[PDB]
Amino acid sequence: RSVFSERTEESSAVQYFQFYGYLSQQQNMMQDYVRTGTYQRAILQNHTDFKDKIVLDVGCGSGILSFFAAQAGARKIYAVEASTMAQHAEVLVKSNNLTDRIVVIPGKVEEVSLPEQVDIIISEPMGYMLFNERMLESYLHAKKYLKPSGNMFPTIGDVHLAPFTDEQLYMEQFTKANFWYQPSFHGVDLSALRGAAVDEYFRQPVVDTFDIRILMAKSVKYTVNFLEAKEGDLHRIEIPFKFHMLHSGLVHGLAFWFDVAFIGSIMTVWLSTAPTEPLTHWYQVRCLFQSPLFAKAGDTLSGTCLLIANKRQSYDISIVAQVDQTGSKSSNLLDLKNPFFR
Amino acid sequence: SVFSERTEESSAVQYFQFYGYLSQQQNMMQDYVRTGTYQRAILQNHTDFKDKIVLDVGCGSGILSFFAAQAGARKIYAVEASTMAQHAEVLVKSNNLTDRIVVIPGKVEEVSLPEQVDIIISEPMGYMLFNERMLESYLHAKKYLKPSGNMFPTIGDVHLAPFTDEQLYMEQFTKANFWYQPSFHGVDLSALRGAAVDEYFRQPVVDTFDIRILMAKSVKYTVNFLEAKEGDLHRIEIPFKFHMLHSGLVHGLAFWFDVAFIGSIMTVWLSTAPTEPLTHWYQVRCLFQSPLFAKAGDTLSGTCLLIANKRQSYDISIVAQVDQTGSKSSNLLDLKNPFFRYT
Amino acid sequence: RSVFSERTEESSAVQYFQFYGYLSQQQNMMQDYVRTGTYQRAILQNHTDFKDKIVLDVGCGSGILSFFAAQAGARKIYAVEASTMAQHAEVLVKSNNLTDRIVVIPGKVEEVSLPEQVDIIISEPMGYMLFNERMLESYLHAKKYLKPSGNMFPTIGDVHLAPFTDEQLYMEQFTKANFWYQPSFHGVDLSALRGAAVDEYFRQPVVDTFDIRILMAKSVKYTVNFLEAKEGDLHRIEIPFKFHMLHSGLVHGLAFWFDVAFIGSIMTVWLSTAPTEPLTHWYQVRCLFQSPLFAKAGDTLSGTCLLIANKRQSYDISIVAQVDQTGSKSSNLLDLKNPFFRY
Amino acid sequence: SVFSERTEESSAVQYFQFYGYLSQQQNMMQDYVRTGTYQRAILQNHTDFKDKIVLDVGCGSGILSFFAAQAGARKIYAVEASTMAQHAEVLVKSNNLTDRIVVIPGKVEEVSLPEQVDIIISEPMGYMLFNERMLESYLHAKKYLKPSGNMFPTIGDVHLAPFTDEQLYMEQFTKANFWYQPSFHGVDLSALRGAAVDEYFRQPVVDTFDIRILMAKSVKYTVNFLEAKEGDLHRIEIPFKFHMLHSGLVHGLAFWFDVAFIGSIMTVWLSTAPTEPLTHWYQVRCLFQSPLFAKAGDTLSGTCLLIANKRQSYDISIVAQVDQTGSKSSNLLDLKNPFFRYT
Ligand SMILES: COC(=O)c1cc(O)c2cc(NC(=O)NCCCCNC(=N)NCC[C@H]3O[C@@H](n4cnc5c(N)ncnc54)[C@H](O)[C@@H]3O)ccc2c1
Ligand SMILES: COC(=O)c1cc(O)c2cc(NC(=O)NCCCCNC(=N)NCC[C@H]3O[C@@H](n4cnc5c(N)ncnc54)[C@H](O)[C@@H]3O)ccc2c1
Ligand SMILES: COC(=O)c1cc(O)c2cc(NC(=O)NCCCCNC(=N)NCC[C@H]3O[C@@H](n4cnc5c(N)ncnc54)[C@H](O)[C@@H]3O)ccc2c1
Ligand SMILES: COC(=O)c1cc(O)c2cc(NC(=O)NCCCCNC(=N)NCC[C@H]3O[C@@H](n4cnc5c(N)ncnc54)[C@H](O)[C@@H]3O)ccc2c1
Repeated sequence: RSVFSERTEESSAVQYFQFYGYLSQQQNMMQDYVRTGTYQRAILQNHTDFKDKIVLDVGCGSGILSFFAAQAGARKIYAVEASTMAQHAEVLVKSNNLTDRIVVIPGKVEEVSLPEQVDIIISEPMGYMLFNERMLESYLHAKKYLKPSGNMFPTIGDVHLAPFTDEQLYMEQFTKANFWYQPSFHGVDLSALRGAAVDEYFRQPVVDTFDIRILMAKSVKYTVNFLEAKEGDLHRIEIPFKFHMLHSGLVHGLAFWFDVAFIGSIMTVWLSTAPTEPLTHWYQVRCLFQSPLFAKAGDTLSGTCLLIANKRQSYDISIVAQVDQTGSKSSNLLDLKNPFFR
Repeated sequence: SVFSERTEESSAVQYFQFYGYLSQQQNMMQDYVRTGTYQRAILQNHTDFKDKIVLDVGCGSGILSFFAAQAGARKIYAVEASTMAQHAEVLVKSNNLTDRIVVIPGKVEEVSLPEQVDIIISEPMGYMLFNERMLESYLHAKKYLKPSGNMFPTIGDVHLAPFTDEQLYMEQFTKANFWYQPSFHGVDLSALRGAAVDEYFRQPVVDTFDIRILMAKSVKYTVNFLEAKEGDLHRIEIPFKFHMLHSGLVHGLAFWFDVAFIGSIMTVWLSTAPTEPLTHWYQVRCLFQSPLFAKAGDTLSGTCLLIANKRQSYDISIVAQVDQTGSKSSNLLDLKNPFFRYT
Repeated sequence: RSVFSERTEESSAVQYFQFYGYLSQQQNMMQDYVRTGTYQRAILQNHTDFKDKIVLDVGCGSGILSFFAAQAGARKIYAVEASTMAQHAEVLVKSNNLTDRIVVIPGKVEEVSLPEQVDIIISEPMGYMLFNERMLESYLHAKKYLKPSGNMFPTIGDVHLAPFTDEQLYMEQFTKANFWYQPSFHGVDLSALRGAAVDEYFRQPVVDTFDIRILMAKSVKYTVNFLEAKEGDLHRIEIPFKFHMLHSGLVHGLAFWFDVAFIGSIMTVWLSTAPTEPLTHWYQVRCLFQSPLFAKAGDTLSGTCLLIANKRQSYDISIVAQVDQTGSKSSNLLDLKNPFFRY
Repeated sequence: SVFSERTEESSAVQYFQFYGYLSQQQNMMQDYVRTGTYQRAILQNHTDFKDKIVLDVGCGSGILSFFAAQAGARKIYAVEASTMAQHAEVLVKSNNLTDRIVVIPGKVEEVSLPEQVDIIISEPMGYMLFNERMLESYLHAKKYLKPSGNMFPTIGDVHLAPFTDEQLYMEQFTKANFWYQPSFHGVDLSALRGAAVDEYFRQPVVDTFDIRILMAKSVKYTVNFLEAKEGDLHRIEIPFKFHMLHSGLVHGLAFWFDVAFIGSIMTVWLSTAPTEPLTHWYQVRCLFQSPLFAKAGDTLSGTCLLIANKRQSYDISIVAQVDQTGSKSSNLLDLKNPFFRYT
C-alpha cells in the first residue's frame, strides 16, 4: 500500500535491501575518498546550515552522513534506513556517544513516522547514470518532512550525455554475439539466435571508465532541481539533445555521467563523476548503438534519450539519434537493470 | 507443486531471470570440458539413445537434446522453466528437428509429459554439486522414468579435503580491519569489526587453487541418482576422517565434485577436481573460524552437514577436531552468498 | 576449335594476354631473384639435360628461360608465347646474337605448329596457389611435342595445405562486410544485403605472406607429377586432408603454398614458396572460413579441398572441414578468380 | 544496340563483372563527398522530384534512387546492367519501396521504359570525366526524357593545366632503366629500354598532388548534358593557350573535373579539383615525353584530342608548344590503362 511497494516488485526489493545489508558493500562505498570526503566537506564547510538544526538522513546505511551532520552542530538527526544495516548504524551511534543526537529509524522512508518536520534532508540517492535504483524518488518523497524553506544536500543533479567513438568496445560486444553466428557448434546450427544475442548484448549499458579522447562533442546537460522536482517527474524522463560534432568518425554510442551540487549558505560544493575527474564507485556509463553512425566534424547529431522507470528499481532506456545532414538514424533500447561491468 | 513448496518466490524469480540470458548459456557452452564431455558421454553410448525416448531436465538452449538427437533418439522432451525455452524452440525449428525434439516450457515438477521415457539427461550440478537444489528436480523427474531406465549423469561424487592457506585466512581480517579505526573522518568504526569478520567467514570462497595446499586424501560422498530420492538431499550429512599427509595449520575444507555417465558401452567421467582443467564450477572452500594444528599421521575428524533452505541453497555446518590433541573448530556458512575471489 | 578456346571464355583470354603483354609485369617477375636465380641454377647445373638438345619454352614471355637453355648448350629452343611480348622476345634474341638457336613462335601452345619433337619442356606454369591461370594445362598439353625419353622443368609440383589462426585477418574481412549491416546509411536500410556481402568477402582468397607462428598443424601435401599427369587431371582436383592439431584455438581457414622440383640428370633443384622461405611473387594464399572452428591440440581436423576449373582460367574452390572429436563442420566456397591482394 | 556497336564484348564483360561486386559499391558509397553531394543536390532541389517520374541510369546498389524517393518522387526507373541489379531489387523490397522504385536489369540502350520521365539522374563520370564512355549512355537516355526534362548532373567542366613534377618525370626512366643492363643473369636486356620507356609514358597517372605544381590557370572544357548528343563525345578536341604564371619545366598536363546539378531551387557543385578534398576520382596527369621550358609570361599552346575507342575509353593525343621559343612536345596515352600511383 506504500508508495514504495506500489512502484517496486517484491523480488527486486528483497535483493536490493539484502545487498545493502552487507558491511562489505558499506566499506566499498565508504573507502571511495572522493565520495566520502566531498560529502564531509559539503556538510562541514556549510556548518551554519546544520547548527542547531533538525536533519533527515535518507537511506543512511552505516550512518556516516549523520555523523558528519553531528560534527557540524546538528541538534537532532533522524537517520532512516530500510536494510538490516540500520542495526549496525545504531551500534555506531551508541559507541560514538551520540545517542542524544542521532536517532536511527528503521524502515522505508515512504513508510516510517517522523515526530517532527526537518530543516534539511541529506542522502546519497545517486545510482549509476544518476537514476539507477530509483532512490531519487525516495529522496524527493522525503520532502513531505521538509519545512517550507528547507534545504537538500545534494540540492541539484546534472546528467551529462556525449557521443563517443570506441571501436574496441564495439568489436568486443559484437565479437561476443557472433558466438551465435556459428552454423556447427558441436554440430548444432546456432545462427537462428544471432539476432537475439546481439540485441541482448547491446541492451547492456557498459559500466567502466574511459579516456576523454573518445568523446566527439561537448556534453549536453539535463538538470534535476531536487528542491523543486516531484517523484512523478522521474517516472518518464525525456532528455533532448543536439550535439555539434567536433571530430569526424564513427559514433558508437552515448556516454553518461553526472554531477551533483550541495548549494549551501556558505558555499556550493560539487561532486563530479565526469571522466575528467578522479574515478568514483559510480564510474561512467555507455550505451552502445547496434550500428554506429558516421558523422563529419560540424554535423549535428540530434535526438532524444527517454528513460522509463520500471518496477525493478531501474529504467528502460530508449535512445533515438540522427545525423541531421544525412538523415542517418539509429534507435536503441537498453535495460539499465542488467549492466555489463567491464 | 513440489517446487514452490520448497522455494521462496523471490529466490525463484531471480534464479530463472539469470538463466534467461543467452550470455549465461554461452558462458556454459564455452566450457569445453563441460560441453565436450556431455557430448562424448552421449555419443559414445549411442545404444542408450538409438530410437529411445528422452527427457532433458532444464535444457536451457537445448544443447544436450541436440546431442541426444545426434545419437539417434526417436523423441526428446526438453523441459525448461526460464524464458530460454523460447530460444530453444527457435533452434529446434532451424535445425529441422521439430519432429523429434519437443520443448515444454515450465518446471519439471509442474508440466505434463505425454509419455514415460527411457533415459533422463540433465546438467543439475551447482557449485559444490548441491547449490541451486537442481538435483532434487532431476530426481523428481524419475516419476517419468520407465522401470530400468537410465540417468545421465548416473552418480555424483562430492569430495572434501582439508587445506592450508595462510594468506586466504589472513585476508579475512585485513578486510575486516577497515572497521578497526577510531577516527574514520571523525567516526569510531571499531565497534563493527567483529560483525565484519563474522560476515566474511559466512561466505564460502569460490576460486581455484594449487593442489599443494591440500593436506590429506579427499573423502568422498556419493549420490547414486538411480537410487536416491528427493528427500535424501534435504539433510546431507558427510562424516569425515582425514589421515593427514602433511603437518601444518588446517584453515578449512575444500570441496569439488565428479559425475559419471554410466552407459551401456562405457562410463564417462566429468571432474571438477583441482588436479583437472578449470571448469565454470571452479572449486569451493569453507574456512574454519580458528585453524587447527595437525601433524602428518594425525586424524582430523568431524562432519559437514548441509541443510537445504528455501533459497535454492544450503546452510553449511562444519565441525572438525584433531583426534590426537582434542583441538576443535567449527563454522557456519551460507552457500547462497558465495564470495567470488578468482581473478 | 583449339583445346585452349574450348576451355576458356574469350573475354577472360583477351584480358589475360593483355596483362602479360606489358614489360612492367615482365620486370616484376624477373626481379624476383629467388624465382629467376633458381630457374637459372636448375638449368645450368643440369647442363647435360640441355647440351645439343631441342627445347620447348612454354609461355616464354621476354625469353629469359630460353636464354638460360641457350647458356646451357641447347641446339635449338622453340619459345612459344601468345601475348604481344613475343615481339619483344624476338628483339632480345637478335640483340643477344642467338637467332641461330632461339626461335620465337607466336601463339598459343595449343594452336601453333612446331617443326619437330623436343627433348625437354621448360616453363613457369605456376600461378597463385599453383593452379591459378590454368597454365598447368597448357604445360601438360605441350607434352604432345615431347619425345618418349623427354623431361620437364619443372618435373613435379607439391601443393601444401595447413590450418591457421589469424584473428586480425578474420576481423578485417568481417568488419568490411558489416558496412552492409547499417539500417540507415544516409537514411537507407542496407541490412538485407549483409549476408550477400559476407559471402562475397569470404569468397576471396587472401594473397599475402604471414608468420609461420599462425600455422596450427604440419602441412598436408598433394603432388602433381607433370611427367605423368594429363590435362584432364586438372579439371577436378580433390585434395583430402587430416590434420593433427598441434595447438588449441580457433581455426580461421587453410593456408596454401607450393614447391616445384626440377628433377635433372645431375641434380634435383627445388623452388619453394613456403612461408619458411624468402618471399616470392607468388606469396602465399589463405582461404578463410566464414565461421572459425574451435579445436584442441590433439584433435583431428579432416575434410576435403575440391578445385573445379572454370572458363575464367581459374578455379572454384570448395573447402569442407570438420573437427572429428566434436563434429563441428565448416563448408566454404571461394573464387580464385577474384583474389584479395593484401600485401 | 548502340552499346554493343561501340563496345568490344570482352571490354564489356570485364566492365560489368567489376561493378557486380558489393565491395566496389561500398567503396563508392563511402566517398562522403560523392554520396553526400548527390544527396544534397537531390534533397535541396526537392521540387524537381516531388511527384515526378525519374530515370536512374546505372543505379548500382540503388542509392541515388533512394535519394530520389526521399525527395518525393512518384516513380523511379532504376536501370542497371550488371548483376548488382539483383541486389538493388533486394534493397527496394526491404526498404518497402516496390510501389515507387522499379529496378530494370539491362543496358539503358537496350531496355524498355513504360513511359517518359521528368528527370534523369546518374553518376556517369569516369577518370578525367570521360573514362568508361558512360557519359554516352547518360546522353543516350535522353530519348526517355520529356521535353521539359532536367538532368542531374546538368553540366560537366573538365579542367586542364600545365604542371612541373621533376620527380614524377624521372621516375619513368628509373623504372625503365631496369632493362638497361648488359648481363641480367647473362642476358643483355638493353634493346628493350626504349620500349619500356614508351609503355610507361602511355599511361596517365592517377594520383593527387599539391596545387603548387600547377604552372598556369586551368583551361575549361564544358559539356552541357541537356544539349550534347552521343556523337559529340566520339572526338573531343580541347584547345588550350596557357599564360604561364611560373618559370620552369613543364612535364605534362593535369586533368580534373566539376559537375553541376542545376536545380530549380539551387545549383549544387561536385568538384574533383586538387584544391578540394580527395574523391575516388583523384586527379589525372599526362606526361610529355620531353618537357618544355617556359618563362613566366610565355604562352603554352596546343591541343588535347580525345578519340573514343571500343574499350570504353579514349586514346589521348596531346600536342603542346611554347609560342615564344617554338619548343614542341607530343604524347600519345591510353586512358584505358592508367597507372595508379597513389599510396
Ligand atoms: C547481476 O546484475 C544485476 O542485477 C546488478 C545490477 C546493478 O546495477 C548492480 C549494481 C551494483 N553496485 C552499485 O550500484 N554500486 C554503486 C552504488 C551507488 C550509491 N548508492 C546509494 N547510496 N543509493 C542508496 C542506497 C542506500 O539507501 C538505502 N535505501 C534505499 N531505499 C531506501 C528507502 N526507501 N528507505 C530507506 N533506505 C533506503 C539502501 O538500503 C542503502 O543503504 C552491484 C551489483 C549490481 C548487480
Ligand atoms: C549475488 O550473489 C548471488 O546471489 C549469487 C549466487 C550464486 O551462486 C551465483 C552463481 C553464478 N554462477 C554459477 O552458478 N555458475 C555455475 C553454473 C553451473 C551449471 N548450472 C546448471 N546447469 N544447473 C541447472 C540450471 C538450468 O536448469 C534450469 N532449471 C532449474 N530448475 C528447473 C526446473 N524445475 N524446471 C526446468 N528447468 C529448470 C535452469 O532454468 C537452467 O536452465 C552466478 C551468479 C551468482 C550469484
Ligand atoms: C582481382 O582482380 C582480378 O581479376 C585479378 C586476378 C588475378 O589473379 C590477378 C593476378 C595478377 N598477378 C599474378 O598472379 N602474378 C603472379 C603470377 C606470375 C607467374 N605466372 C606465370 N608465369 N604463368 C604463365 C604466364 C606466361 O605464359 C603465357 N601463356 C599463358 N598461356 C599461354 C599459352 N596457351 N600459350 C602461350 N603462352 C601462354 C602468358 O602470356 C605469360 O607470358 C595480377 C592481377 C590480377 C587481377
Ligand atoms: C583491368 O584492370 C585495369 O587495368 C583497370 C583499369 C581501370 O581503369 C580501373 C579503374 C578502377 N576504378 C575507377 O574507374 N574509379 C573511378 C570511379 C568511377 C565512378 N563512376 C561510376 N560509378 N561509373 C558509372 C557506371 C555504373 O553504371 C553501370 N552502367 C554502365 N553502363 C551502363 C549501361 N549501359 N546500362 C546500365 N548500367 C550501366 C555500371 O555497371 C556501374 O554501376 C578500378 C580498377 C581498374 C582496373
